[PDB]
Amino acid sequence: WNRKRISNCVADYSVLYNLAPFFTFKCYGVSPTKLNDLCFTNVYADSFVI
Amino acid sequence: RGDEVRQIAPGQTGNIADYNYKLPDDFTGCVIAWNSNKLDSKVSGNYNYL
Amino acid sequence: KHTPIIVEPERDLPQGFSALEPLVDLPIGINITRFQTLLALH
Repeated sequence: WNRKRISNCVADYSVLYNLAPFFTFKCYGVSPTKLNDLCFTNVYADSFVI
Repeated sequence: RGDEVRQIAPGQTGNIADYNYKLPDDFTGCVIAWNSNKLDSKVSGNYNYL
Repeated sequence: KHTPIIVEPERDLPQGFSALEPLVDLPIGINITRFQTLLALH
């Protein structure tokens, strides 16, 4: 487990969308393209191999 | 490029849609796409598409 | 919640009413099933 409490950031999902290697992308609860219009109290990021 | 042909759809938002070509909200019609390496790929790379 | 209490009977709670307020939230996110107190010893 490598959960990261990301803080002191701007959620610049534009450059994340510009990121090339990451291919598959989906969201649940919100539309996939709405990430750029969201604010978060805390950011919980997890990385795994599936 | 292939991985973002999913981007071009009504109501969707993306770089190509934001800056190049996007469908109207009330659009009706059809979309077709297919592979083109046999006719457009080039050794050492092409440069006619910008 | 914190309070000073003085009462004559012992081994019984002081009847009445109280309240609590939010203090701390933590993102730890772990399956916890047990706990134990921590005392100072000498």
